[PDB]
Amino acid sequence: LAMVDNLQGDSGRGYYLEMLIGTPPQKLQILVDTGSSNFAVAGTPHSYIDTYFDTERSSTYRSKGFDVTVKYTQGSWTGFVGEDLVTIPKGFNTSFLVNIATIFESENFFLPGIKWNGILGLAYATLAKPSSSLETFFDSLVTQANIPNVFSMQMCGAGLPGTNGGSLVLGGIEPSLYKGDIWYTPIKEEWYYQIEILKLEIGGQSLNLDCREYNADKAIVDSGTTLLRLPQKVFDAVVEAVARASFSDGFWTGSQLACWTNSETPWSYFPKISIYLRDENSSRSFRITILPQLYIQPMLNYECYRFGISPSTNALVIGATVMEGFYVIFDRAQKRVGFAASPCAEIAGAAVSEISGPFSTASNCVP
Ligand SMILES: CCC[C@H](O)[C@H](NC[C@@H]1Cc2cccc(c2)CCCCc2cc(cc(N(CCC)S(C)(=O)=O)c2)C(=O)N1)C(=O)NCC(C)C
Repeated sequence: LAMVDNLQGDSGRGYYLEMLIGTPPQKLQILVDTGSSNFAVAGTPHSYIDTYFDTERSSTYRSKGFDVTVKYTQGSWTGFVGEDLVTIPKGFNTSFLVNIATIFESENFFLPGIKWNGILGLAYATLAKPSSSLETFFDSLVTQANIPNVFSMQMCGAGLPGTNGGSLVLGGIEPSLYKGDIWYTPIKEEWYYQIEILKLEIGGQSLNLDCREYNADKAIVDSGTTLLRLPQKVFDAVVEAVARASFSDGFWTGSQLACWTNSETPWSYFPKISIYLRDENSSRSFRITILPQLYIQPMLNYECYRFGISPSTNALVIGATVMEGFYVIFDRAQKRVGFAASPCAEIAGAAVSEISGPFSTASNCVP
């Protein structure tokens, strides 16, 4: 469809989509975020962003009468909850009527180097603010364009933070954006896009951790989270395993980069990490494997990288760094998350991620 390469960005600061808003249309760039389910834009100005949304100059704007605050793991913001007409040049050409928040105060939400100026929440209504009545952007498109309740991403920016992008397909799958077969894990709770992680295998070496700690609170697919966050002590074990292949110092914690003359690639010094996820039938499972290329992030005859895994307190987040390796399908209608190899996820024309299945299975791992 026309929806291919409608995204643009990297894993460092995010992937965004060009949207037209209001009457007449204001050209905004909207971060795509499967970790939240609120659609919001910058209603007043700010320094890292270069364009904002002017509600005065949109006659099709209407205010709903209340403000709302949204707090994320990174930053927060408060905005008027209006609604307005939105048009996505790529794929639709039609105007849609959607709730929208215009942000008039943001704390640590607009970071340096962002090229976007709003956020689009593609998660379930459960996470909407101030409640579940605010109808998500994507829920409106389903109900208004009688498209299927399905979207699918492809992020090809597996290089280094001009930035090549990817595709956001609304209404289903674009089969030129993957190769091979698709493995579907079910959605364990239709709030975040929570899935059931069965195992972690660090370079052939299963983790000693209990299966239950991987889904300690939730294990989610979050296009808004840059990295692969892990529950703290899961991270620790993971860190030791990777370290053992070579505790509590700067690179792992991200306060230092490691730099190599451009010729040497450190990736072979690291191990492939495998996430084993449950297939749609209990008995089976499968694994998505990101190689060192994805988690050793490069941020010219030398290159300077960072360890691309950070520790979380409650949740395990499959951020965009893990999602860049694959084509991700968010099938909300059959409550599943689909994974497949992504052709554009190929540095030097070699595969940077792999997907393999099936496998034999604890009884339940979600507490
Ligand atoms: C799982 C719970 C929610 C999930 O976290 C979800 N993640 C998506 C958010 C969205 C967001 C907001 C502001 C700025 C960004 C994006 C920029 C992306 C790049 C930096 C980044 C972002 C997040 C998160 C990180 N990282 C964690 C550090 C705080 S990191 C460095 O990649 O590991 C970096 C993050 O939380 N993005 C969330 O935060 N909140 C959802 C509720 C409000 C509904």
